[PDB]
Amino acid sequence: ITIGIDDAVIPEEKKQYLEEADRKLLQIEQAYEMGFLTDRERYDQILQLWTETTEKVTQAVFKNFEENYPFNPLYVMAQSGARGNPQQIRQLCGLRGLMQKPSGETFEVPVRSSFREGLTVLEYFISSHGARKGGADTALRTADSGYLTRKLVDVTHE
Amino acid sequence: SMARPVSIGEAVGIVAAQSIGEPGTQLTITQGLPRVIEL
Amino acid sequence: IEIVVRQMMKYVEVTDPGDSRLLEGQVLEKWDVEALNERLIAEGKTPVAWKPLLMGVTKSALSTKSWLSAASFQNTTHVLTEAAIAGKKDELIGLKENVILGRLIPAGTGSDFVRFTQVVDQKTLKAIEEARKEA
Amino acid sequence: KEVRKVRIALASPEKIRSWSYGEVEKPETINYRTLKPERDGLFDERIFGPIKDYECACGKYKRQRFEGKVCERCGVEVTKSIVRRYRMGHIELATPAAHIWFVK
Amino acid sequence: PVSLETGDFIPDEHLPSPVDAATQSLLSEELEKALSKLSEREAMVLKLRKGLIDGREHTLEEVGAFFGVTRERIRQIENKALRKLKYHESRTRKLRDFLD
Amino acid sequence: AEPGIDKLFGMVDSKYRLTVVVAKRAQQLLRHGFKNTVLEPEERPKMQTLEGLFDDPNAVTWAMKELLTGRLVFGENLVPEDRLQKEMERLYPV
Amino acid sequence: MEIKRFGRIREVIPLPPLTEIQVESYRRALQADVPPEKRENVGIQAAFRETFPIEELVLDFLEYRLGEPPFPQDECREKDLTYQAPLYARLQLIHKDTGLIKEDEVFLGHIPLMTEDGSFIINGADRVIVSQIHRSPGVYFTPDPARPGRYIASIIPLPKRGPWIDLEVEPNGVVSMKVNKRKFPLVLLLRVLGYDQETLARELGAYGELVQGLMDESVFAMRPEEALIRLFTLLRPGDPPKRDKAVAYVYGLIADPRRYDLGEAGRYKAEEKLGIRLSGRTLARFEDGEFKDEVFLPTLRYLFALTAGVPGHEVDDIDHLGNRRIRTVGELMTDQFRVGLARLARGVRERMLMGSEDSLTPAKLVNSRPLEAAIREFFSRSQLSQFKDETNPLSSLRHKRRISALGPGGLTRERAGFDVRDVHRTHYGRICPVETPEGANIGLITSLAAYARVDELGFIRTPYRRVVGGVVTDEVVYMTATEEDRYTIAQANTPLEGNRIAAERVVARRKGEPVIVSPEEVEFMDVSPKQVFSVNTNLIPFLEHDDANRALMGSNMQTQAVPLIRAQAPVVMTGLEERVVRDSLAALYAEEDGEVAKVDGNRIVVRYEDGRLVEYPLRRFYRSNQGTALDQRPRVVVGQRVRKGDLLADGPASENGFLALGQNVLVAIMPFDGYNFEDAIVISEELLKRDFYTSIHIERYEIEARDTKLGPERITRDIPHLSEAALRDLDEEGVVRIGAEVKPGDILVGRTSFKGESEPTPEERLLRSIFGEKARDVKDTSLRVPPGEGGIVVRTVRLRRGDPGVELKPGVREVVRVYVAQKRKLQVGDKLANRHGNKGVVAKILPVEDMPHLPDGTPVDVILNPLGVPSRMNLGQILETHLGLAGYFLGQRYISPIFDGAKEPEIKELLAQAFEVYFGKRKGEGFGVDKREVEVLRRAEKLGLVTPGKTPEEQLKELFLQGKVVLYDGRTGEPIEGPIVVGQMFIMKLYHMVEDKMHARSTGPYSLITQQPLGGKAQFGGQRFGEMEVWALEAYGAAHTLQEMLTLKSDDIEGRNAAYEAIIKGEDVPEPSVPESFRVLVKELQALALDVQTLDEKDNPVDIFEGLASK
Amino acid sequence: MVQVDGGRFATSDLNDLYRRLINRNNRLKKLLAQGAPEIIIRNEKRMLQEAVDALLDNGRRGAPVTNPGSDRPLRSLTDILSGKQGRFRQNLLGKRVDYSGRSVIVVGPQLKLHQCGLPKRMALELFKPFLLKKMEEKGIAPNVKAARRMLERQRDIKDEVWDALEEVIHGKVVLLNRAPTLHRLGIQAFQPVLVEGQSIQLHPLVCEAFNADFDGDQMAVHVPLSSFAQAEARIQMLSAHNLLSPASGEPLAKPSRDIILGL
DNA sequence: TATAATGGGAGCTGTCACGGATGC
DNA sequence: GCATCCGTGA
Ligand SMILES: [Mg+2]
Ligand SMILES: [Zn+2]
Repeated sequence: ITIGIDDAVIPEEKKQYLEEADRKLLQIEQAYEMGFLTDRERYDQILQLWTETTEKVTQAVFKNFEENYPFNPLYVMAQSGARGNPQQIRQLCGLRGLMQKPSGETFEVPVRSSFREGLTVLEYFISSHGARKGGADTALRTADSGYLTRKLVDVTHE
Repeated sequence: SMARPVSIGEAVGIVAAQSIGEPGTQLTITQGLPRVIEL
Repeated sequence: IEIVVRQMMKYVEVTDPGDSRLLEGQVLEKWDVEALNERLIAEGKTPVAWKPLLMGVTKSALSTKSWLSAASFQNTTHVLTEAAIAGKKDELIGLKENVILGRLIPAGTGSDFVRFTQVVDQKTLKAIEEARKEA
Repeated sequence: KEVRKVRIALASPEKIRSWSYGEVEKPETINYRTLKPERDGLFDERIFGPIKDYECACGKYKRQRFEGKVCERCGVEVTKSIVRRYRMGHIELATPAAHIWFVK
Repeated sequence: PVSLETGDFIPDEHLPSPVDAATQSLLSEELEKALSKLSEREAMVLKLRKGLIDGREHTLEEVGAFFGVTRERIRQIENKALRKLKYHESRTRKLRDFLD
Repeated sequence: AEPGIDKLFGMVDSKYRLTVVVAKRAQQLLRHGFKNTVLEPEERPKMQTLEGLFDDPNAVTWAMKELLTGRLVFGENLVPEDRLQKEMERLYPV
Repeated sequence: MEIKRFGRIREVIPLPPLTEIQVESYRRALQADVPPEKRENVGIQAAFRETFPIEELVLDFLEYRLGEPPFPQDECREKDLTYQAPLYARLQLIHKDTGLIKEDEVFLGHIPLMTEDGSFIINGADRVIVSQIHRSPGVYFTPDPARPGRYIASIIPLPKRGPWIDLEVEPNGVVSMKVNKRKFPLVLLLRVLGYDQETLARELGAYGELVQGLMDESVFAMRPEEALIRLFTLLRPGDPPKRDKAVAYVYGLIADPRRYDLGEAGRYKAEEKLGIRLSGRTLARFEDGEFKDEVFLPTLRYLFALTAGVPGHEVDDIDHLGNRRIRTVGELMTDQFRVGLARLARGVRERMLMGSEDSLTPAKLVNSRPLEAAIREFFSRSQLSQFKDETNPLSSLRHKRRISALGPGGLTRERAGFDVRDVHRTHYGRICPVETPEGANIGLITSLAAYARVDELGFIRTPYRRVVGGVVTDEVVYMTATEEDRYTIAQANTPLEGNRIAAERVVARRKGEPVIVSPEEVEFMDVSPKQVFSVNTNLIPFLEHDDANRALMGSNMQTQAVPLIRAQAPVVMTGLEERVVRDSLAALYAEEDGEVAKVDGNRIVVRYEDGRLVEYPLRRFYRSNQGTALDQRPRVVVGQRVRKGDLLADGPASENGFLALGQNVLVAIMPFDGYNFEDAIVISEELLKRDFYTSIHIERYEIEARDTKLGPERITRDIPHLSEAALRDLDEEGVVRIGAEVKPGDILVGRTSFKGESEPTPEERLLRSIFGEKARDVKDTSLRVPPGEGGIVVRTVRLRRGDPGVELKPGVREVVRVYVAQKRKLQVGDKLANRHGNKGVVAKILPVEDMPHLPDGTPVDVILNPLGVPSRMNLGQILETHLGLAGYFLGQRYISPIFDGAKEPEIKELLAQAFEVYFGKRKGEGFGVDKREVEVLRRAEKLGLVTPGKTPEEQLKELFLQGKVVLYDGRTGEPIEGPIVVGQMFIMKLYHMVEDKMHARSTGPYSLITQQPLGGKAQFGGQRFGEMEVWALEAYGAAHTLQEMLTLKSDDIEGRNAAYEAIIKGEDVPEPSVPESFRVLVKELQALALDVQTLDEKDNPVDIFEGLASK
Repeated sequence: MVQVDGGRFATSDLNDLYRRLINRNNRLKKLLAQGAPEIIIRNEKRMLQEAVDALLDNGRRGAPVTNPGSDRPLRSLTDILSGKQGRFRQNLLGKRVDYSGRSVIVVGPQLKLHQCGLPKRMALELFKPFLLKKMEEKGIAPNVKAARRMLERQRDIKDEVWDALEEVIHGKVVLLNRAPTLHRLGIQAFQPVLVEGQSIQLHPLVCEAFNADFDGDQMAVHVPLSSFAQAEARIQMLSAHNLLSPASGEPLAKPSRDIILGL
């Protein structure tokens, strides 16, 4: 058991799903420019589209792994429960996915790159917001967890 | 922990408090830890 | 969670005093008002009419009978003043009290249930038996 | 006897004086030269007990053959110095002052 | 002076450590063990003279008047007691380690 | 895990009672210098030194094994404390 | 060796000087090189100009000057002094009545000088002033959280420069102003400014319903005088409304430049936002006897305009980097200097009253003490003044580029939520999104970007290349975020033929938002990806292949790298590892062209073109703040011709001018016997054999002999009751000899201190009588080696009293320092990490024969577990390993820039070229494929790694291109059942080491009051058993263990003594007693006049003090 | 009021508070004895109340009294009793304890579930009194004092004392703890196995309970003294004796990572 | 020990929640 | 009956 850069296997289905999502995106933009749907509905439709796309490429990764390379290290570690989960593997092989603004709002454009392909400085910068927000969330969470724990201990101790 | 009837003298309250508390740092479409404290 | 919630429901509020010395709106433990009510109802006196009262863990922990636990939790000044005024006695029921005092906690090997257990070998047991049989 | 209950209650001025081994009349702590405690001060040995075990200030009675004996010279009882963690002093106020705990 | 709260890093030099107290206890016990190798009289002379009893060191006239002998006699038996102590010490080498 | 810990947990109505029993027995063995033991010379717990096998200095192991044998009687109010102490001191001087 | 660099991106500009944020700031603050008459009004000059003239006799300021440092930096470090320069001020005391003028230059004390590298030396210790990010002064408009359709206007000046005025529109309709928690109608203040209903009506009348809310008849009825008195009555209740007092207070609160200062940046921001011009930094003026408005009316107008919905008026983003600025060293120091100067001014004004009103000189009138006290306070006890991190040059370099939101006049950690911690869209090119601490400080402590630089106003700017038409110029423009939002900025990787954009569609940014744009729409373009990330972050190769959370740890841990004796630059670099060694001044270079005259270990002598002979001393084995040895070694030889900027000596943690934070090792990624389980690491003993990861560490010990009332402390070789074996390595003076090996318990410095007077116990009387030996007058206080420490003594420094050039603190006769060094080999428990955030402690060291090895017989070095890779999502280490294998067999290193890298195909190429050398050698040597290689190939083609039917060599090459090789288990000899990734990885030994962290205690020192054990390793303290540990023992139900923790093991005196005695006697431990800290609790409750009684079952009092506290 | 290492003096804030109180009190008594006007007496009494307040609880009412040249509020009795650093939480509900140690954890695969790798020196210091007793039993030292003075210097330590140490710790267990302790399994009992090196070796299966990994985490060792404490640890607190979560009832120590992967 | 002199100066600001008492 | 400040806690 080892890990090479090729052990993260980009499915052939990826490009297909991406192109489909692209033409769908174009259709939505066209539907917007003709004044059929508002900015809100357009944004929501784009987000939903990219979410479903993400699910599709994930399933593509795991199906390709199951059928073609059943002993693939990432696949084995994920399946056995030794390490990793479908989403992280998806980030390694399929797309990184949608990222959110500091305001919680999600960017219309997703990160099409994987960690095996490597990201672009703009994509990396976009992801950094989420990462930072996560770290801050954790740090701020531990304290409240401890305080609550102590409250419970004090009320239940006798 | 022993999968058998609890021994008399076991401190229940502390085990309860700890059992609820320990996963707390893991709590994250979800209300989460603030909801827990709210309750 | 049922344990904690159980500690949350611990208190009740008096709707009517009945024949007791309690006051309307006064808050006290359910156990105490039930003992009081069974003492009054066996005395042939009008029992206390009360109401279930739910308070959060912090208030419930600060409302405990032990003033050592309450003082070691939070609001030390408030707790200690009310306790000193009341001339409260801490019966050392809980764990925190005995921890502060540095005694043996009333749990595990410190539980009165398992604490007084004795151990003896059959030889000594029989010798003592014969000793007590000759008296 | 074994400890069972622990009681807390308000302390009367008479009780506070009953605890006290003497009144501290001076803000002084220790002497700026000898480093020994000042008399009627916060660190005074006449009030709170001896600095050294079974030995008075001036050193007239230096051993345990005298215990409970208060020296006539320095006025320091000869006992275990551990009592300096125990014995209370007091300060008599010219005017009554409210305990802030029962006010604020 | 400077404020202590600026105190948790400051050791207590006054109270004896467990090691020191244990050493003093073993010292007293070993001393009694060595004094048991004398007669009760010549041991009592040393105990009275060095202040192990009553805390005060008694003069030769006081120990002599207590036992009912001459001060020369009490000084002499004190000397022979100390001598037997020195011999027993040279032999067993027990009390050397307490000399620091 | 401690050898035969499950049977030991089976002996008592509460695990803490087991703990109390083992501890008290171990204190008995320590105070009386193991010569009050219910174990036969071949049942004695052994320890490997550079010299060879010696008696296990650990009184708790001894107490647990003794407990496993069934030659120990435990419970509450078996005998007044002073009487037990003095009788044990009579049978096994210190 | 050969260095092959990749990437197509050509940066038009080099990285700016990295320490400039410190150096240029302080330089601008002091103006020491500027002739006094030519000094601009800033910094120290601004402080003097702001404080003076002191009006009351009139004392005025002329000019100041800074002399030369009394001592060099090294000597300051040696003698525990401060590197500083004397500050003199020429003052002329003028009597306006007489006309009398007495002029003199007064000495105001010293000011700390900054070293070349941007740090300070305070009391012998190297320190760094961290820049502080805060909200920029100005006028902001933020949405009122309560009333949605309403807004809050906030006027913010500099910290401690005066109050925050809040303009708000109340529900009743009247406009309210808030100062010092007090709220009053703004109309009154407007009347004080001299405004009339006519002027307000015509000015603000455009916005319909608000002006009527501004209208109050009673206010306009009274003149500005009565309105002023009224306002003073509103602000200052109980204070008699004397007119002069009202004028003084109101002027002092608003118009006073002395008491009230908006930033120069605040001034600019106000002028820009409101669209006005300020005559000064104050909200108003006192002119011709009355008050004249500056700020308030434009802000009120803007507020009403924003509320009305008038186009062109926006709410402000306070997290925007246009609204947030940076206070550098110069500004903080200038602030504290201004405070001290103000206090000195108070002293002066007080001195102008007492004494003789006739004869006075500037010297008599000025007490410098408050100023000295202020500056010293700042450089010593401030939060922004931090102990310098010297661990490696990059440590300090990063430390100087730190940006903190904490400190005086800044956020509390608990005051900081998500918003402050977040990465703003304006952080691009300015504040690194990657490198921030992992913990509570996350987002509060940050790092300056590589190309980022702070302007004169305090805002961070980032460079952008101008694009005119479709052509990209070479001119760069540094922009503030506010200015950045104005244009459309293309990415740095956008395709280029010559200076023209080669793409039909480019990726750009508009207000931070990503957008696809045509080349005609491209106004500017990024300079380089490097500008997005900090220095440490830019040192991580294949950064685009690493998850941000792990890259954070990579950055952070690069700072923790220990300098190694054999330290070498990484085989895969980012190209920044040279410049970093340049800007951090550890490494030595040649000033001009010339020939090296002399080469020694101690020094290097160079003869330049000028003919002048310059001698450079080398720092050898100098102890840094963290104990890591800072030492320079010569990289040149006698007679070698060198140019300008050529390397002379290599600094600590640098190899031939390149940054070396660790070593390149041969790593195999594979699980090994659970020894690498959970991030643990297995290493080869070969590493210890060839001294890889071996580092020198120096510790400094210190002792003082002082004067006592019981007699002097003496440092001597005569120590009571000690043998010669103990005194062996001590010289005649009592100091340990240089070169001796000291272990725990050994004596570094002999010392004797007169015993405290005590009566010997009867036991001691009898003992003394028995052995016939008098008790010595002195006791052994000698400084000894602490447990777990030791080494070879490399230095001794002795400073006595009466000897020339030295004066100690009062009472101290002498001081002795002993410097002890040790050579630390890598060992189990030491922490290793790579640049990608993979960190682990070494859990096993195997012999060479147990190590997995290549078929040619070459064993690996480090064995990493692959389980660390997928969850952590850092793939950069993998690629680094592959290219490291290629570089291993090709005998070469590489430069892969950030985000413009070496990509997969090129690495495949290099790997092929490597395989030719790895295999073709074997085939030429007369060896065919191994049987085990055949089996491994069978399983590999079962895995789908190699195409079936090809020759063994073709399949082995197919594996090699995947970076995988055949590996034989050293124990069995049998191969691993599959091909394993093996290659060269750059791994560092982190500052966290077991030798430092291992601690154990039986019994030891106890605290004074609580009588509980002390804490920390240095004090030989015990481990803290807290509330949570008590909860653990309780939940377990172990009563006696817990009681042992609460009593016998801590704070129970009788209990612990009896326990130790029982254990050493072989007895079982005795029943515990009352904890002393409970007694302390009781007595502390008694001092609060609360009686605490311990009672029995009979409710009868129980005395735990045992009659000692009762009369 | 105590003299520190450097001959300098350090003192508690309670002293300065008491001095304030006494000075204002005495000045009050003198002002009364001299028959001062009602204004002065009023002011003095008010200052006396302010003083008593400052003594008992500082900052409670009005501006907190600070030492000259400092913004740091003095520490009153209330500030000593309450708070996270207060007497109760800091010194009562928890304490720093003797017979304890700390070090960096490393994974022993070879350990049985009930075992932990314990560095020689650590155990030598932790079990030190027992070691003194054993050394006095055997011929290593004349007595306890000699043995301790022998162990004081590291170069005076021979090879027999290690064997004696092995005799000492046999059958006994130690408690390993990792912060934060989030449940009762944050502390567990293990049979110590003396190992060369400065690192504590921890069994893999318990890593999930402590939430411990090998990236540089550290643990603390505690040595239960009495036969009672030792019985508690060996029975109730032993690692092999708790295999299931007290929370969910599910298995706590179970195959993970490498183990699962291999199987 | 004797000209006469007669109300003080810093605050300092991006936390969250419920328990009071006020008191709008 | 409901808005208005303050006090204590990590
Ligand atoms: Mg960890
Ligand atoms: Zn006396």
